[PDB]
Amino acid sequence: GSSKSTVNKITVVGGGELGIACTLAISAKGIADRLVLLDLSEGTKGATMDLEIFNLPNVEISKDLSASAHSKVVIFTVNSQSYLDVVQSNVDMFRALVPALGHYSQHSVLLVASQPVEIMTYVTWKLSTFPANRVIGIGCNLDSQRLQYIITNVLKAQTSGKEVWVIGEQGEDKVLTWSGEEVVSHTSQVQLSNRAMELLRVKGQRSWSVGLSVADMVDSIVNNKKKVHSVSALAKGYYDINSEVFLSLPCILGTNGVSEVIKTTLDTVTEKLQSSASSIHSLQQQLKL
Amino acid sequence: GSSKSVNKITVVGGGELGIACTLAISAKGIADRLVLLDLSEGTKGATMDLEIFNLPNVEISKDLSASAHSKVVIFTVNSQSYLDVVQSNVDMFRALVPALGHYSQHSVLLVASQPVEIMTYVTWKLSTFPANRVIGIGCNLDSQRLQYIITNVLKAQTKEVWVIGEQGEDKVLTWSGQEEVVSHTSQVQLSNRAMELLRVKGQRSWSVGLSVADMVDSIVNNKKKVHSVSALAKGYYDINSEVFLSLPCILGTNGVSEVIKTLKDTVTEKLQSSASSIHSLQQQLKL
Ligand code: NA
Ligand code: NA
Repeated sequence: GSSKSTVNKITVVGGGELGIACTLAISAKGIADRLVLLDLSEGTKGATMDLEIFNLPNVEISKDLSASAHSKVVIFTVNSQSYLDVVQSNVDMFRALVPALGHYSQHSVLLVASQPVEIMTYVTWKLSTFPANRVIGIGCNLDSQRLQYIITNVLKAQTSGKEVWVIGEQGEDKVLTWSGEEVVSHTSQVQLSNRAMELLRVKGQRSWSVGLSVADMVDSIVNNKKKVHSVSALAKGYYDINSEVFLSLPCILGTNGVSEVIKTTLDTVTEKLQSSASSIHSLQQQLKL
Repeated sequence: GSSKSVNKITVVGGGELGIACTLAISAKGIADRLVLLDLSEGTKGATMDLEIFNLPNVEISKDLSASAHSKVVIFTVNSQSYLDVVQSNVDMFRALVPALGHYSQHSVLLVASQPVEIMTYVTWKLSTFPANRVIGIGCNLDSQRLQYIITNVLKAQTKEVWVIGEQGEDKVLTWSGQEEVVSHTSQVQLSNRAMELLRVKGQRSWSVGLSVADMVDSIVNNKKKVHSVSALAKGYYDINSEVFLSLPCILGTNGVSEVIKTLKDTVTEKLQSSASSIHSLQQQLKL
C-alpha cells in the first residue's frame, strides 16, 4: 500500500540490435518523416515484436521489401569459418537484397553499416547500379566524431580552424589527417594526434554507438546539412589509388549523397592508405559478386 | 563520384540498458527533461557518444544532485555464489538509492536491475518511500508480449491475461475474466500454447528499454494503464511476508493506485513458493 520501511522516408534494413539502435536513434531526434524497419529474420523469431508493441507513431515494421519503396535513405545493418568464406556469406546475403532495394528506391542514398564496411560498400555499389556518390559506408565516421570530441572536450586542446579526421580502412590500426591557417609546431601536433588516437583506440564500437552515428549521417543527408563526415567512399583518384575501392574520406553529405570530397594536408598517410587499397582490392578479386 | 559499377526523468546507469531506456523515452517524447546518470569510471567515457549525438532535452551527468526533482527515477545499474552476487548489487544500491530518494522525494522509483523482486524490496527499504512509489519492471515485458502473442500471433478471440509472480524461465499467468463463459480446457490449452511461445524468447536490453519507457509513459501522463509490475505482495495470495512480486497494477502520477483483482490453486501455490524463497534470501542479505 502506502507503507514505508517532401516526405523523408527512411528504410532500416535488418531488425537485429544494430537495426533497432538505428531506428530508435533516428526516432529520438525526429529525423524521419516515416521509417520502415525491414525485419528479414525467420518469422517465428518475432525479432521485432517489442517494437510493434511499443508502437512508435511514424514507424512501420515489415517483412516485404516493397514496403521500402520511395525511400530517401536505405540503411544496411544486416550481417551473416575462414575470413574469405565469412565475407562471401555476407556478400551473398547482399546479392539477394541490394538489387531489389535499389529497384524500389531508385533515387535513394544507400548507407552501408555492415562489416567489413569497405568491401560491403563496394559490393552494394556494384549490385545497385547506383552512382558512386549515392553509395556510402559508415567508414570511420564514429572514429572521427569521437576523435574530435576527445581533442576538444577530453583534452581541452586549442585547435584553431583545423579539423581532424580518421580516414582509410576501419580497424585497430587507425589513420588520421588534418584539414586546415595558424602555424603549429609539427612535434606538438604529432604528440597531440598520437595521444588523442590512443584514447580513441581503446574504445569499443557497440551497436548503440553505431546507431547514433548512423542517425547523424541520415540527418545530414535528409536535411541537406552539407556537413563533413568521414565515410566509406570511392577512393580511386585519391592518394594515387587506381583501383575501385571504398575507403573512409572526409565528404560533404547532403540530399544527393556525397557532394564533395574535401582536401586534406599532404608520407605515411598515403602509404597506409595504398596498403589498405591493395589488400581490399585483392580480397574483392577473389569474391564471387 | 559519378561512376556506376514539467516531467523530469532520471535514468540511473549509462550501460546498454540505461542507453536503451534513454533512447526509447526520447523516441516517444515522453520526457520534458531527461538526466542520464553515468556512474561508471569516467575514464571509460561510457556515454561519450550520447553527448556527441546531443539529444535536445537530454542531460548527461556524474553528479547525483543533477537528478533532483525527478518525477521518475529509473535504476538500470547492475553488478561467485548467488548470495555474494546479489549482495554486491545490494551494496551498490545502498550507496545510491538513499541519495536519489533524498534528491527526488516525490518521485516514483522504477527498478529495472536484477534480481528484480529483491532489488525492488531493497530500493523500498533504502529510500523510505511509500510502497506505492517503489515498483520493479517485474513481468511487465512478459505480459505485454503474452497479450500480443494471443491477439496477433494466435489471432485468438479475447488483453485480460497477465504474467505474474517471480520473473524467471518458469512463468505464472492469470486472467481477469469477464461475463462471457469459456471452456476451462480451451482456456488452459490457449494459455499453455501462448506461454510456450513467450518462454523461448530472450529479454535483451533494447526490449527492456522499450517496456520501461511505456511504464514511464503511464506514470508521467497518469494513464491509469494496467501493468504487471513488482509490487509489495503482502496481503495478496495469503502472503504475509514483505516481498515484491509482479502483480497487475494501475499506474499513474502517484505510482500504483490500485492492484486489480484477477482466477481461483496452482497459481497461489507458485506465488507462495516464490514469496518464501525470496523472503529467505532477503533475510540472509545485509541491508
Ligand atoms: Na506504428
Ligand atoms: Na543535450
